[PDB]
Amino acid sequence: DKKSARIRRATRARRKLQELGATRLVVHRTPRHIYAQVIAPNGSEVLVAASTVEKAIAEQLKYTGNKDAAAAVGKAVAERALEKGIKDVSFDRSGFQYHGRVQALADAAREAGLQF
Amino acid sequence: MLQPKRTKFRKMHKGRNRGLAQGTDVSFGSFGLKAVGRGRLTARQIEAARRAMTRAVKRQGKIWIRVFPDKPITEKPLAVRMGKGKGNVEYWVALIQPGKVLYEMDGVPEELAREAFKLAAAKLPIKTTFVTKTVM
Amino acid sequence: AKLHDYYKDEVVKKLMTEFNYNSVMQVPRVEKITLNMGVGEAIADKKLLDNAAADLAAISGQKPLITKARKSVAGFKIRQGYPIGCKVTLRGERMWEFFERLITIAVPRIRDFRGLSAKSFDGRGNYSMGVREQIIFPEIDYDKVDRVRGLDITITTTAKSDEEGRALLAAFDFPFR
Amino acid sequence: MKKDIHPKYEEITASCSCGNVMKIRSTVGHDLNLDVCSKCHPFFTGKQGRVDRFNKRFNI
Amino acid sequence: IREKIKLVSSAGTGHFYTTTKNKRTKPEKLELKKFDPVVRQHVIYKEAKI
Amino acid sequence: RNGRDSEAKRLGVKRFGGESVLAGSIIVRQRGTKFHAGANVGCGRDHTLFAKADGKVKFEVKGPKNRKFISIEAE
RNA sequence: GCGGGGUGGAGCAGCCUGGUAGCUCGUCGGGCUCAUAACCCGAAGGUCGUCGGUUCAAAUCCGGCCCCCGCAACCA
RNA sequence: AACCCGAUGCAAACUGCGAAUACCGGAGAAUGUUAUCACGGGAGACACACGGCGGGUGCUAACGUCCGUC
RNA sequence: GUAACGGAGGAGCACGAAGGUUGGCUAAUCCUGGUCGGACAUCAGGAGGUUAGUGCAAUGGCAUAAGCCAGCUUGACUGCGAGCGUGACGGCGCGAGCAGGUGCGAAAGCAGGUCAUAGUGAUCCGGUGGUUCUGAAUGGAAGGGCCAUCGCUCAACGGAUAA
RNA sequence: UGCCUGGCGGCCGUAGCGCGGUGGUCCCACCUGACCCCAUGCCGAACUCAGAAGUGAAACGCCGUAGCGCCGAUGGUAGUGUGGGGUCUCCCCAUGCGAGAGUAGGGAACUGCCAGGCA
Ligand SMILES: [K+]
Ligand SMILES: [K+]
Ligand SMILES: [Mg+2]
Ligand SMILES: [Mg+2]
Ligand SMILES: [Mg+2]
Ligand SMILES: [Mg+2]
Ligand SMILES: [Mg+2]
Ligand SMILES: [Mg+2]
Ligand SMILES: [Mg+2]
Ligand SMILES: [Mg+2]
Ligand SMILES: [Mg+2]
Ligand SMILES: [Mg+2]
Ligand SMILES: [Mg+2]
Ligand SMILES: [Mg+2]
Ligand SMILES: [Mg+2]
Ligand SMILES: [Mg+2]
Ligand SMILES: [Mg+2]
Ligand SMILES: [Mg+2]
Ligand SMILES: [Mg+2]
Ligand SMILES: [Mg+2]
Ligand SMILES: [Mg+2]
Ligand SMILES: [Mg+2]
Ligand SMILES: [Mg+2]
Ligand SMILES: [Zn+2]
Repeated sequence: DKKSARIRRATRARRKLQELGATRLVVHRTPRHIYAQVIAPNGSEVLVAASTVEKAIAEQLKYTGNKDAAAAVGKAVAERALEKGIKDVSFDRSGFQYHGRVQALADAAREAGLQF
Repeated sequence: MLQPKRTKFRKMHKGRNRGLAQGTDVSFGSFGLKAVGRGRLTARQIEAARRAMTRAVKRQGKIWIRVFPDKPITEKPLAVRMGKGKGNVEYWVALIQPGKVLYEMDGVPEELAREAFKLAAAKLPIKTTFVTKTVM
Repeated sequence: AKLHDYYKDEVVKKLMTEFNYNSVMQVPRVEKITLNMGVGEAIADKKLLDNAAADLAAISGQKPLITKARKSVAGFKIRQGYPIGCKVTLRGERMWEFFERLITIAVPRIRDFRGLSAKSFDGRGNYSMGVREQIIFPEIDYDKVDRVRGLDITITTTAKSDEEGRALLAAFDFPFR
Repeated sequence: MKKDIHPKYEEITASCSCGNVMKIRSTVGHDLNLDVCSKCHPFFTGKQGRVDRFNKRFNI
Repeated sequence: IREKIKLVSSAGTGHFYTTTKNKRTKPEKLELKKFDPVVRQHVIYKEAKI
Repeated sequence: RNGRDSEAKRLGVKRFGGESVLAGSIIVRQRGTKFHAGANVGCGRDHTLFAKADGKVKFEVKGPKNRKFISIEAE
């Protein structure tokens, strides 16, 4: 079970962030799509979200499951966060390696102005 | 003479023997011999009683022993003073509480069972009573 | 390649009909082939394990992974972490090429070949066989062979049962007595 | 596959007595001549008492 | 079996740390970058006799 | 052959539920994490749980394993 | 009570410091002799008191259980 | 006869359960010659005994012995 | 917290990685198939679920693993320390956080040795290195102080004497 | 507003298993390739990337189903604080507290935020 393995991999960092009380930028990656959510320290409320499943992001992208799409989502989530005034967040790779698409999303979010 | 084949520990605290027994019902046979008194049953006593009832039934029917002597009893040799460590294990006992079914019998008539249990009871240090299986 | 092409072109159709599979995904697939050599003599001489590895490399076309004792065993006079075997895992193109080479060339070259047992399935549709001599593989050179080394070949399949496993191998015309 | 750790593996021509020719990747490098193959091997092809003996030898 | 050794600052302050070493198993001299409080910098410290 | 024992280590709960504590105060001494650190509680090298903020001690059972956690509710 | 033992048929090693049973004699086969002994050549024979425990592994280390030695077993 | 399954017991150094009490903390009332705490002057004492309750040891022997608590 | 010549076992170390961090990983045992290969080696699959593991006793812990593997490393840092635990005392222990400087990580972070609890010895005397201290008329020096560190199976282990 | 799916939580078995059925528009999964980025103590298995021909087979989700796990009274029983009593190695009485097991029974979770598809 790849998912269960990934969740195990994600748990240590997620528990740490919860203990720190940090606002968390959670990323989910699938072969076809990438998702970014900014979740409140409680972990039960999503402040802002952006994904390749959203039409506005999807329409401008050739493919939703590549690094270019990842960068688009990173920029989108960050811009929405900045309007909300979040500014400072902690990146939750959610058991995925900090590399490739996940890394492209993060770099875009940093470029956009989210601090992490 | 019943004895544990092995034990985690050689010696055991004296302890106490309060409370009523578990296993108060005839569970394997038609008839049983139940303890009405509290006490210790030594392995030798259990064997003596077993031999008496077995001979009375003349190797007919089946006998269950519901008690097992798993408690080691130590004694100090004669002319030893107090102290210098706990004594050596001399024999094994089962702790008996009132209500404990000691033995059970099946495949014999009730009158024969009553006679056999009377012979066995004469070997035991505790007062006993004849019991029969019940529906509930 | 060729056997992979054959699998898709012919084997799938034959198996689909035979088992009345609802989906193509139901049809058994050859997941991987693992070649293992158990070099017990390695404990005496390290070079023997190296030579065995070189033989496995030549047959596989792939650098072998050295295996080491999971636990110490007095009987075999082995301590945990001591290298006592080598293995190669073949997947995809390399697997299909090896599978072809084995059936087409190596298996015929087996001495006194009378077919392979069809009872060598593990109960889960996976087939294991042993090669007594590395000579059968053309890559190995008889003249340069220092010692006769055997190997054990396992074919891991997605087949749920042995019947599906034997059918899959039969479709490729794997020799069976 | 990792680079520089594996044996050289190239397509080679394998020829048999039956005349079957197969081009396969191998570490052998040189072209191979084979005595037997799956096509011509007896098992694959399928090419693979006393009372009778008595009567034949001692027919009267 | 383990013997006490000094780790002496390369800064020439004369500041030293002390630790133990298994000399038979590990003959090679221990060298570590450690804080030298005299210079207030991390510098190389090298093993010496206690 | 017997006759030996070690000194008692004075482990156990030092501050019970509802007790007001200053930051730094030891709440429980233990071997291993019989109790786990919750909010505003730290875990020392010997698994001592101590207050990281002033407040009231709170014992709670939480998570899939139903583990006991000690937290400090800020005053 | 405290120590030391128990290993081819006999007497002794090996234990300490686990893996890796020796020596002398005796026994057996062949030889020398008229024959026996002596002598010469070749060979076999303890899985280590008896269980358990530890160990990947026990003659070896630990703990009984048995046996056999030594010392102690006292002061009113 | 392993294992496994059904039925039956046993445990100071067993626990997939679990009290009463005790203890720690908080609040409130009444009662109590502050009964509390700190600091300073002066000590004595550090052979305890029996009885009840919970135990180790001993033979659930001792006007025995060793702890806990009254 | 708690005694007995009560019941049972251990320690007088080890480790420059077996420490730090980042990334990853998950056990025992059994069954089936498989060259040599056997009760037991390595390989494949299944069951099982920690019945494994933890440098070393036992107990409590441990999957977010504290277990296992790899990369880079020296936080096995120096000065301090709110607050607290445990002691008749000498002492011993836990500790956020602050300053300086550092390692790992993209980052959040984590790191003041090791899953925790044994692995130890006061004072005196003396040794070694350092030092904005002292320096018996004065300048030095000697000697002393201060800081770092070394020498006791002082094991009858709060150590009567060097004997 | 409902239905369906994904992500993050609460909660931590009345929530987990087993067994049977069911789903691919989207989503998800498997999947298709790999010169790449990146990876294998060997292996594109995994990790990773570039994709979308195929299939819901597996996985996963959903629905149904007590073979189980799990939950679980009432009453009684055991124990026990205080006071009292006896035939005192153990009990009894008054009063207060009151299990464990077992029984009847329950039970195939519930729920918040955000996003997407559909009606
Ligand atoms: K008393
Ligand atoms: K002394
Ligand atoms: Mg004592
Ligand atoms: Mg203790
Ligand atoms: Mg004590
Ligand atoms: Mg108990
Ligand atoms: Mg109160
Ligand atoms: Mg005194
Ligand atoms: Mg006194
Ligand atoms: Mg007293
Ligand atoms: Mg008493
Ligand atoms: Mg008495
Ligand atoms: Mg007295
Ligand atoms: Mg006292
Ligand atoms: Mg006392
Ligand atoms: Mg202070
Ligand atoms: Mg002097
Ligand atoms: Mg002067
Ligand atoms: Mg002068
Ligand atoms: Mg000086
Ligand atoms: Mg003393
Ligand atoms: Mg009730
Ligand atoms: Mg109940
Ligand atoms: Zn041919």
